[PDB]
Amino acid sequence: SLKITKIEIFHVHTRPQSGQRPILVKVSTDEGIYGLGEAGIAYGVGGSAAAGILKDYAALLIGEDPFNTEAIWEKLFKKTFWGQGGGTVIFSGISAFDIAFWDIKGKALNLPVYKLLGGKNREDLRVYASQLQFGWGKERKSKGRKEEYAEEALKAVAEGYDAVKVDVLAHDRNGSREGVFLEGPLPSETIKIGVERVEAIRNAVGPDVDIIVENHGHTDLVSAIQFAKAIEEFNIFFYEEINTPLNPRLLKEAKKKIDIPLASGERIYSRWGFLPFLEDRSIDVIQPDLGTCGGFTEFKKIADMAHIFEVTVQAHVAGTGVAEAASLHAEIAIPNFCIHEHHQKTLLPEYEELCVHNYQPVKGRYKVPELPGIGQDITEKLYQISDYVSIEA
Amino acid sequence: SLKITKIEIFHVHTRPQSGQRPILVKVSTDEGIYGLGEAGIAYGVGGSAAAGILKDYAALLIGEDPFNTEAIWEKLFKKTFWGQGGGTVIFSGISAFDIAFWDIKGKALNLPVYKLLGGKNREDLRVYASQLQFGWGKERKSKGRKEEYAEEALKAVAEGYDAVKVDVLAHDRNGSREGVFLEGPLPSETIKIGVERVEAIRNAVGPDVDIIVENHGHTDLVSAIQFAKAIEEFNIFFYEEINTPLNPRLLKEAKKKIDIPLASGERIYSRWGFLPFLEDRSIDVIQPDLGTCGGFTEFKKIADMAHIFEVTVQAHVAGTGVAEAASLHAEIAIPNFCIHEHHQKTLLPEYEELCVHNYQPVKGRYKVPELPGIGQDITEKLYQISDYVSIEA
Amino acid sequence: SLKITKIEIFHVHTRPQSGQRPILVKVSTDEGIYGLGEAGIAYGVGGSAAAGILKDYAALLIGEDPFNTEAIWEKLFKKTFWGQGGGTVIFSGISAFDIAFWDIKGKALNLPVYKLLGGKNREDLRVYASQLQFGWGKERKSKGRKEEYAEEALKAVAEGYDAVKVDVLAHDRNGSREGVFLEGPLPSETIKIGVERVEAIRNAVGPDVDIIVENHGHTDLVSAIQFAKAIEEFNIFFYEEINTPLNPRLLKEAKKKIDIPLASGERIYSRWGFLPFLEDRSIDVIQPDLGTCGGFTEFKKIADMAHIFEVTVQAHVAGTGVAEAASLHAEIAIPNFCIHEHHQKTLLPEYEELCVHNYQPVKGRYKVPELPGIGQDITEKLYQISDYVSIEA
Amino acid sequence: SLKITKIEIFHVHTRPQSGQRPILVKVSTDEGIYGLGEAGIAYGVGGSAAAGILKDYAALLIGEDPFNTEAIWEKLFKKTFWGQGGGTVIFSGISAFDIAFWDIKGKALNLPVYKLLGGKNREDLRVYASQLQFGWGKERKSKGRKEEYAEEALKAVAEGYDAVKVDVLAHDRNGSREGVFLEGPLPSETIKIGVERVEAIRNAVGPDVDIIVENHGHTDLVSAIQFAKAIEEFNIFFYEEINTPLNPRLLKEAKKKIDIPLASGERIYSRWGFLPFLEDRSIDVIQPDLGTCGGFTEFKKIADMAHIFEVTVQAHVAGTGVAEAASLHAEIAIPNFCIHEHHQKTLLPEYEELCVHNYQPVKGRYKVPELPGIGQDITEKLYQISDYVSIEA
Amino acid sequence: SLKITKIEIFHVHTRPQSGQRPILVKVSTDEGIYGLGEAGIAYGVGGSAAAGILKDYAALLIGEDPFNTEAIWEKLFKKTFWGQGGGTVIFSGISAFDIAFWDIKGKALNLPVYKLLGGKNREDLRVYASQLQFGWGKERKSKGRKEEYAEEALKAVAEGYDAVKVDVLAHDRNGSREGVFLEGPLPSETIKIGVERVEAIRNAVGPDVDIIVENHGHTDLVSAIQFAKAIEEFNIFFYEEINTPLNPRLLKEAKKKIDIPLASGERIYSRWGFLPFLEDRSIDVIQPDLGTCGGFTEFKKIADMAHIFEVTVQAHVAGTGVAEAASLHAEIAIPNFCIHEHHQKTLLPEYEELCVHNYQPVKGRYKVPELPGIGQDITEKLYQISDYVSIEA
Ligand SMILES: [Cl-]
Ligand SMILES: [Cl-]
Ligand SMILES: [Cl-]
Ligand SMILES: [Mg+2]
Ligand SMILES: [Mg+2]
Ligand SMILES: [Mg+2]
Ligand SMILES: [Mg+2]
Ligand SMILES: [Mg+2]
Repeated sequence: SLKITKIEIFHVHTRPQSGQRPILVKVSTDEGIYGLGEAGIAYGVGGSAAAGILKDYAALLIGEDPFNTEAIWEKLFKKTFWGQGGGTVIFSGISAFDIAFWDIKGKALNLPVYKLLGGKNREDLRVYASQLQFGWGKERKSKGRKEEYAEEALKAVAEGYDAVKVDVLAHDRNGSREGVFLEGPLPSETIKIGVERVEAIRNAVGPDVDIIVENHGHTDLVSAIQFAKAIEEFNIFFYEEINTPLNPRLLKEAKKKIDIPLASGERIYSRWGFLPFLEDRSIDVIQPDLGTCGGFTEFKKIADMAHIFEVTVQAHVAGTGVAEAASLHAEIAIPNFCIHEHHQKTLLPEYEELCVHNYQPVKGRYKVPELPGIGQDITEKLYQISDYVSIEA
Repeated sequence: SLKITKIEIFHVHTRPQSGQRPILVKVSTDEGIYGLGEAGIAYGVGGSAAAGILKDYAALLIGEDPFNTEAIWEKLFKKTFWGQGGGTVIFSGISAFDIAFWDIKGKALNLPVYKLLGGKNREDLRVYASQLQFGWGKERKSKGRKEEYAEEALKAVAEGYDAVKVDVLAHDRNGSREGVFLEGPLPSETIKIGVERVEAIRNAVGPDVDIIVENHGHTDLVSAIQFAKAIEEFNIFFYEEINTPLNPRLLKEAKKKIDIPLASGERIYSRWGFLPFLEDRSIDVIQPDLGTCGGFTEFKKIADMAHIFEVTVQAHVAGTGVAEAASLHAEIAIPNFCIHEHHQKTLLPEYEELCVHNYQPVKGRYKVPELPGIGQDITEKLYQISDYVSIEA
Repeated sequence: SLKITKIEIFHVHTRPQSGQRPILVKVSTDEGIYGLGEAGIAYGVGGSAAAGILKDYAALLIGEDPFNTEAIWEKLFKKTFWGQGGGTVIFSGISAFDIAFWDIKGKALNLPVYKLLGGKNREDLRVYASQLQFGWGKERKSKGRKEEYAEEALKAVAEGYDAVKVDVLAHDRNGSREGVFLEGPLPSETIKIGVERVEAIRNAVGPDVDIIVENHGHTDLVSAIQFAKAIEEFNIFFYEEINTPLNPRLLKEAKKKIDIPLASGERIYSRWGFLPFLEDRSIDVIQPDLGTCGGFTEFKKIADMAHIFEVTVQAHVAGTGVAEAASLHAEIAIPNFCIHEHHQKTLLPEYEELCVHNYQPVKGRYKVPELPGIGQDITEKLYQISDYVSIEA
Repeated sequence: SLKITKIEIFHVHTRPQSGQRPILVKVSTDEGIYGLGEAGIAYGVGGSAAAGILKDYAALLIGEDPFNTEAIWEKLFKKTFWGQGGGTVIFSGISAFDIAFWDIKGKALNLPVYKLLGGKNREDLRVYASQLQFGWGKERKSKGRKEEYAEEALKAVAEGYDAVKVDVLAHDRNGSREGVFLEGPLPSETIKIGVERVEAIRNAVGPDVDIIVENHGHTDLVSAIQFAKAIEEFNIFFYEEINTPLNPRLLKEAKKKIDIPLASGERIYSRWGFLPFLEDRSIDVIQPDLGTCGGFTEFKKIADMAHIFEVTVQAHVAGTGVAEAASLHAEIAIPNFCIHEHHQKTLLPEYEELCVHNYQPVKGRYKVPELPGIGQDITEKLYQISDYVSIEA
Repeated sequence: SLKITKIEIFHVHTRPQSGQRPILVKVSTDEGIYGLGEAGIAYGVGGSAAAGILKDYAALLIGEDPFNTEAIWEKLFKKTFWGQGGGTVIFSGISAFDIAFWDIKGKALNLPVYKLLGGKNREDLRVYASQLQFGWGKERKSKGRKEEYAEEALKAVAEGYDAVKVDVLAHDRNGSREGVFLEGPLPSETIKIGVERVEAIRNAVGPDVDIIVENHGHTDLVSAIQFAKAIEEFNIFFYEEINTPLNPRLLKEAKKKIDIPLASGERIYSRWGFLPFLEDRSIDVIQPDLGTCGGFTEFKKIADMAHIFEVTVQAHVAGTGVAEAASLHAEIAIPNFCIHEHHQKTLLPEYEELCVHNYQPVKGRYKVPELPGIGQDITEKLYQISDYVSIEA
């Protein structure tokens, strides 16, 4: 019965500490039910392109029935022209709408989204404390000294996390990115900086806390192999984004010389994006972002394909409470779940103020929301602190 | 929440003129909502195994929540031991229950199942008239002379079908399977018999009615290629089950020498079954059966994977109205739908008396049921004409 | 030395006949020299995303030296985060700025851009008349009857073109896209519509006018193969965008069964996008758009790589005179040039009014502009008929 | 001129300690000779399906000559329809009948089955003590403490076994499966539990007793590789069922990382099942079960193919004395035999009461039974403690 | 407007200490602007062939516009016949002229060549001291005793280099090449010679000076693997020219059993030469020589292709100041630069006297020349100490 009547797009003004700008969409229907979604380009450079694609796709969606998520997905894929060429922004547009549609379906049926995605596969979700190099962390500040890495890890363990993730190569010993270059064979001292940080954490947290190493795509396969050799002895849980994902075969080549499990996904989009990595079996833990991979509809398809290849899933989660709530539904509903990412940015007040619920882990575990829909909404403030665009018929 | 309280399995007694024995399952819950499913082993030899697998799986399912379709599928896959070895019977067990679970979800939410599978991708479904060699099709009788093949095709066209399917190799000119053997290089006269039948049909129906050729796995790659060469000139729509699917690479070898699109699926099960054929891109139209491929849950995963490879889908449909109703929901909910199989057996009173609703095409088109759930139920007669097993707490 | 002081972005208001919205960028320097570029998303759905990416990238570019095209390209690729994930909009942003930078270089050195790209490889360029199905063509109007396809081809041949391109599958016999669906095996009547149009064209123009068939990615590999079989007898020059380019291996599968040379590239971006197609040798003529592939800098890299594989190049050209002027420099400067696309849209006044020079073929031949830079500028009107964004300094 | 006149199927009632339900078949002939076979689904979930398949196949077998084992195998493969789709239950049905037919042949000719399979290749068979985690003896009790694993190993060594097999991951330190999950990257403590058990056993038994590690398909590629790293220092003889065998390429991927010889077979069926593993050379020791792989006929074909690839064989043995007696014939008759699997579960009263003869190793060595046929029979008790089905003529 | 009017070729007489004979080309135009280039065959046996190819190519070049570098490259490739067969001498001829043409372009536009190649990617270039085994300084002398290898490394470190390259296998302990044979499995004593030299250098320079090992193609894959095993513990930066490059697959085989990054390129020419190594991903650092790979034009294409594969570039540099000056422009203008080779020969007076500027690193860093053109010229002496050939209209 439902028809989309209004689409509102919020390109949120710069968040002071992080410098980031989340992009949210509110999709309203004739019956007054609305849904929230998020485009997963809150950080880096390109958020205005996400706000733009959402505006353009909106014209094709007014009048549509939000229950028709398969047909709408395929329409944005096949009828936009650019859908068939793919891309970060193209897929973020499809994703944000898809999330909002599933939010609507949940509300329309009086059920949490995970009940519409195939139910629960576990009672709760293991969580890791993500991006310790920026502090754990209501004050965001990049860390340079090895004792600071250990300290931030200890703060997370004190809160009950039994896993942490850290980028140990990005910053020099002053905590600056300035002059740090990580492609090709690395100097001994750069390797030493990474190793001393991993070692300081491992010593501090002991053997029963897992450590994930994040390279942020700053390395390439040559430097990634070199660094893995140096940190292997520390029992690394997995090794994330070790190069550029645009020539997929290179990760298979990296894996030939790296024994640590490999992870990637935040810059790989749709079934088509993940396919070559699965064919190569070069990724052990995939990390699709609901807000870029294609939404709930596509995340499920990616995870389901990945299961055939004995690959597990950790959703990439790095924006507002809309993104984070949504991720919990997607992860609880798949059998092949690894671990949940809990980003340090969620601990900053600039992010906390955006949503009505601040879902936080308890003793390092997350439970899925049990409200109808995704279980999240934006605050009334949002209109006033965003570039705002409204589309109707 | 919702819990399974009772499971009833009906291994239906021999259907007089088809010789078949459908296997249905009724899953009851603590809220009085029940679901119907079907195991796709109604013909050939093995129905009692399907009845037996359902009985064994039932022990694991009493007390479960039918909304947890993902977890239950994974439990039957991973906790039975044999799930991980796979197979016709193993997957038919998972399938029949999965269908009944989705029926339950639809009834619980007062929605047709297609609304829970992602909505409609089209307003109706193109249908073909299947298995003309048995007559179209109120009486089942094998055809021998080429004019009989033309006549049955015309009977279909008169009902408004614009596509037909025929097995032209299975029967000799007297309509007998006796002494017919179709592996290895074929006699000229066997080629001639097949060609004369396709030719008679094509001449009768004209260019605008599609002709699908069914080999029923009676051929192997050698005889399949030899026959394809002889019938290519007749514009064959696709060419189904041309060999044994147990060594998948053989179909890739077949495709090297066959220009006609290839179809298969009724004897290929789960994502894991279809994977090699997709990797080889050797099937143009996959034909999973809901009742053997793993139910709605797995059908969707198969179809969604197939989409990546520009492969389209026609559900294999060859049992009761429970199977047929369920297939309509699965097909309308996918973007990459090809055509729907309407089997001649449904036209027989043996089968019609099993189910409450008799869904039939109108002018060669099917519409999905709009009732809650799959839109089908079993008649009162079923308890009296089945081997009946009931499992409770 | 040279520093970028200002960036202006023009998202041009809807063009009436075509419904399109070009996106232009003007980059100004501290020496008063400015350059023009264009993002190649003027048609389909997503122009606002291109406007948005240009705005976001502009922040990284103020103060940069436009001669540093390599470092700026790598910066936008490696320092934006999303650069390394790729995509239509991501690469369109890099492309538009890159074109403007080369325009600046040419003006600064008082040379046409081709002199900075390695000089002329030929004195002029062979051209085809592109998109006959919309009319050749100061009035845009989709054609339905086969005689109309012949008529439009003759109009082109009368202007001295010895090659034409037509999409013969997209429209029904009424000139309408409504209800036309071209994935999976095709009905005989759809094949007949396509065939009769190719045939009518070939009969009208004779043997010495080449015919390119454009599928616009509406087909998939199955329908593409079926159609190629039907038209091969008409000596098709090449066969463009026959499926979705997101799973590259599928084009290799298509080539196995298609004798006609294959073309693609308007929805493939960067060296990374073309690589798998070259690895498979599945494309005979690549068609990168300067405004999406990565600009002059990357177009050259794509073409140079393609040469190793005995692949030739026709730039995809389908926007304003900025895009068209730019493409002439890129094409004259490469050894492996095939033919130049001259789009019917350039014939419409809504496009004519946007630029200072209206470069048009003479006797089916293009000459490269000989003015400083790309040899093109926007009109004063542009500010008044665009969504306008200015970024300083 | 033997003709099958009667087939009796015994689905044995729950065995109290093991929880298992063996499935036996007795095939009688016109001349009074009968044969015994067993379907290898006695454990896990699915035994009723094996009972059902045997009932269905039985109809095709009345009147056949038991000497025509090749034709009968091919008939059940090719004329049942589901034969060509394969599977655990499908092949278990073929298997059990085949074993009974060879039993008949041996009785008819006054020869043990090994004489009809090509004779002895050795005078006796090396044996390992299997499944120490449930105790070495005939009280079934799952072990949790590392000392208990060593104690059980020493009990076997005391009986003269020079090889043991243990699953060291399945149980927590209290001996429970509850909450144990072994897919994806494993916690350090789970690794430690496995290691401490292997190390306890190694230290106890010394260097000249071999240790096989059984993962029971509870792990996947990722966890299997991780665990192999931790135990490789202990000289593991081979490493069994390390993942799910349904995507065979994954075992090749595992072997890239894992230096310990790999074994699998109990969930892989027929020549067709083993083929991809042999093509990849990913299994060093294959473990087909006579009662699921296709019987003596197919076991021989599998073992003979495996010999080409320098792969050796250990029959999977885990049901009644029928299965155990049969396995000894199959193994002594092949050149490429590795080792025989033994449990003492065999000589529980619940299992020992089923069969006339109790074949047991002596000082870690087995002799093949030297009686006509397989050298085994069922007791009179069986009729009374089984679901009994009889099919006649 | 420019036309080539005169070509002069200087095959320089034997340089006393090195024994080498550089080959230089001076290309003059009607406007009086001239350009200098160099063929990269100054050492080994074949320089007279380089002089001869330049003489032959010169005939095709009189009257050409040196701005037409793409067309001229393609003309020498496609119109000489032997261009399409390839080769050291064939490509050296194209190379030397290409360098001279770019020199002319820079001069004609008052800009350094790097400004015409896409600008700077960095402000300076890291340098290594190359070929320590011949002495680091003004007197060339082959080293035999391990202490001498350390001594030479220390002399480099004292001048501010943080990287060195050495061939440790070429010479026996008395500093002789005679009787040294390095193909096939090596004697222990030869391994010990190489090891003791690497160890002496590592001990002398510490961890923060990188060590490159040069095999000069004297080894093959067997000895290369053997030696890598022995030196892996010394943290070798990369491992250069480890076999013969004429069967490219062999380097892929070597990489399977070598963990040190591999380098090659001075005996690999054009995009076509590097292609198979990139396809195999067997080279981590490519080392094309501007004077053999095809000049600036082709170096850029090689480096750009290499970038797709996460391969970095160090120009091979080993003749006069013409070659070295040219190399700095090529390297600063690419994003994927590794390190610059600074050859000990440049420290000899025989080489210094050939060119007007002696560009030398400062504290181990190079800056690109900023003069117009390549920033280098020959002395007027050169006519008198060369075999001189002049070609005019
Ligand atoms: Cl994009
Ligand atoms: Cl089965
Ligand atoms: Cl040569
Ligand atoms: Mg990350
Ligand atoms: Mg069929
Ligand atoms: Mg096009
Ligand atoms: Mg086992
Ligand atoms: Mg060298």
